[PDB]
Amino acid sequence: AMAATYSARRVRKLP
Amino acid sequence: HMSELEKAMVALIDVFHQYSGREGDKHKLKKSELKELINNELSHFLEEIKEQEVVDKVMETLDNDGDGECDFQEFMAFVAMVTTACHEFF
Amino acid sequence: GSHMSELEKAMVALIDVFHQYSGREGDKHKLKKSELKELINNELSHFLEEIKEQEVVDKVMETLDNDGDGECDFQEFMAFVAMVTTACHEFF
Ligand SMILES: [Ca+2]
Ligand SMILES: [Ca+2]
Ligand SMILES: [Ca+2]
Ligand SMILES: [Ca+2]
Repeated sequence: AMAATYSARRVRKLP
Repeated sequence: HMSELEKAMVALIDVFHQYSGREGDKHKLKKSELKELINNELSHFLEEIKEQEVVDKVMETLDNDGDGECDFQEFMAFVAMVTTACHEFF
Repeated sequence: GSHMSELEKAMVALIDVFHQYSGREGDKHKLKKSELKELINNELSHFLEEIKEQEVVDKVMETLDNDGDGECDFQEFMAFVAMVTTACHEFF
């Protein structure tokens, strides 16, 4: 705690 | 018997779907949905958003295809950013 | 709300699984090809096909590694997670 606005294949047969 | 990492990924999909679905385009976060997302679901990592100026600045950083909204891929980049910063206090 | 959100606990879990595996061999803050493989085969065993060929883990590490040290730091691992999650998403 804390921060603020700073701002800098495959897969398969599945369910 | 799904793993913690896999559950976490799925929670990422779920929270995006919860907020993107509220208004307008059900598959994208407009400014108002993004603000609510941050204030309701990231209240321990980000300071609350109170100013339109702040919403504006955040969305602009996240919006990489220039349509004024945050799709899923742009949201993942956002989650990557946030998680990585936090990572420095772990 | 005041409870840790599902989102905030997802992020934490990402940090924990990385640190769980990055701490194993060598640099405790990076994943050598060795540690990345175990992560994938053990923690993504429902989303990604198990890796048992060395050429695969090499190529995955090649694509993940952008600062060019032959290992995956946390920033690079978040990119990996982003990609995989995106793929599972396109399941509507
Ligand atoms: Ca929407
Ligand atoms: Ca956009
Ligand atoms: Ca290591
Ligand atoms: Ca690297």
